[PDB]
Amino acid sequence: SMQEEDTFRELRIFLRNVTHRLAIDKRFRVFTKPVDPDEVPDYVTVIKQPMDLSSVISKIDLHKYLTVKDYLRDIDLICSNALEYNPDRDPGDRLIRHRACALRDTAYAIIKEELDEDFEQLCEEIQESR
Ligand SMILES: CNC(=O)[C@H](CCCCNC(C)=O)NC(C)=O
Ligand SMILES: [Cl-]
Repeated sequence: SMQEEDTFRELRIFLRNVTHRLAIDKRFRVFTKPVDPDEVPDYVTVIKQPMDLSSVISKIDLHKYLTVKDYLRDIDLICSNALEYNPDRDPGDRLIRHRACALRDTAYAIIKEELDEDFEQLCEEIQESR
């Protein structure tokens, strides 16, 4: 329906705004663009599902997220990819893990404070009904 389309449009607007807020945070700059396969030729071979905030924006715009849950699965990937690719005790790896996982945590915290659970519930019900 029209109303269902309106619902998904509001979802997109909400997700773009959350994503923008993460993207403008200085700590998160390394996650704003895909890893360049110049600097990092092994990345694309170790990490099977690369994810970054610019890809998140593309996916929003292509209508790939129909619920906040599906968006958070991609946010989770940003964290878990960093944990997996940068597991070492050295400070360079520790800083990327800290920042990737602070991204996760910040996205969760914004959503906990600002997403209405009945709005999420509606998105899930429309998605399921397809
Ligand atoms: C081939 N490896 C490199 O180029 C690495 C840098 C990779 C950092 C990993 N990025 C992410 C976003 O997880 N080297 C140096 C200098 O840290
Ligand atoms: Cl830095």
